[PDB]
Amino acid sequence: DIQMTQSPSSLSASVGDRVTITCKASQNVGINVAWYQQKPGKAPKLLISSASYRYSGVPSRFSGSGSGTDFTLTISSLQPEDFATYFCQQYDTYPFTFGQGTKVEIKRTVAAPSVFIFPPSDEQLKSGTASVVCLLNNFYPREAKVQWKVDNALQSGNSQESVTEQDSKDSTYSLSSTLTLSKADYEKHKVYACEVTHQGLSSPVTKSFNRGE
Amino acid sequence: QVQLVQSGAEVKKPGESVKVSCKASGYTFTTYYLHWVRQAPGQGLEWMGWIYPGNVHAQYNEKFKGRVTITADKSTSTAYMELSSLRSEDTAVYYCARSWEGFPYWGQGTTVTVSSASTKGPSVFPLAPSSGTAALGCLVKDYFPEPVTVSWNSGALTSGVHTFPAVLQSSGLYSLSSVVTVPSSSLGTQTYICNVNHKPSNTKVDKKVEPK
Ligand SMILES: [Zn+2]
Ligand SMILES: [Zn+2]
Repeated sequence: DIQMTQSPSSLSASVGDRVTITCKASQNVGINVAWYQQKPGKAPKLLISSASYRYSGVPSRFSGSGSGTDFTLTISSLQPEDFATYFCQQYDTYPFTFGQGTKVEIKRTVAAPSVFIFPPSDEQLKSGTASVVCLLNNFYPREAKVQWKVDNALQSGNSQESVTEQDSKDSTYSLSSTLTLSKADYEKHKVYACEVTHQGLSSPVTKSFNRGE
Repeated sequence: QVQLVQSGAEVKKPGESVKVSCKASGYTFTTYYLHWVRQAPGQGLEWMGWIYPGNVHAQYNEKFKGRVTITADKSTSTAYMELSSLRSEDTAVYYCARSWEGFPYWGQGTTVTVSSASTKGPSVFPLAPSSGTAALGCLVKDYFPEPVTVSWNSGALTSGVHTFPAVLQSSGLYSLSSVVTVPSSSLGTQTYICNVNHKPSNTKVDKKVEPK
């Protein structure tokens, strides 16, 4: 089967910027390549067919080029509606195969997160488990390190993170990190802390609490 | 207007089969190939097969090892994809798509969840404001299947609200938090209630979140 490999996997750009996404096929696929745009919750939308032909109605700022193994999608001047994930596909040979996608996100100025920590609620504790939640609010860029410490000891393997899509108002991200323990384990320790490292912070910021106030 | 309309979300146990429909309209059904493609994190977009309704010939991606059957009813301009011997890795959004130098037209997608888990409504726990902006929220925990809906103050409160994507826990149940940032000065006067609905379990919960 033919592997379609896109480069880069993600990029940050501003409105008006020229954007270039490349796709390398593992073997020749002629010009039987299509490009798509996909937004969250929606099916992909066809942009380019037969490597270089805009599909009916697609704006002239989108163009495709290439043949054989090397393909390029260009957006000559990025518009607000163009922030999305883009995919290549070959239909030269079976099975048809797709690239992994390239996410085009909005560039903005660095913004440090506000950090908040939430102990487990008395309600949850009644029920045998303890979740501790660390919130990072409205930061940019997406890259952030969130480290849990319990009685000053670094944790591993007992937290999960979730991140929002870029905010439609300010183009920032928000992120939750949730530490889950048994109530029995939770009650064995005093200090719960999340430490956040981000480009916008001059040094890491720690939010912590003492169990049971 | 070419339209492809698929059947609704499905939840299946491993070993079961799922059959998804794709109702085609606005064109001559017998003259285009209709394909099936799926999407899930980690494998990405994956082509499954096609049917040509003119003669009901079908061809499949060999990777599915005969688990996929695509059929078409010419009398109703409807195509069907059946996927048998389901595994958790078959959890994905399934699309039908009409072919012509690529895929110009797609159905809306059908979510199929494959899990050993049983339907369960969420526990809803407050994330109390404690420590001029305060953060508060609700932890919506241990439900199956997706989705849940969360609102604040019956939808009156939308500014500063972040409802995080669900994460699948090792238990096979989902969890998420919804948070909102508000003026610290509102905490004594303004009531904050998260409204959580989980339709598969008939769960509708309103949890008042108060300072601790
Ligand atoms: Zn300890
Ligand atoms: Zn926020």
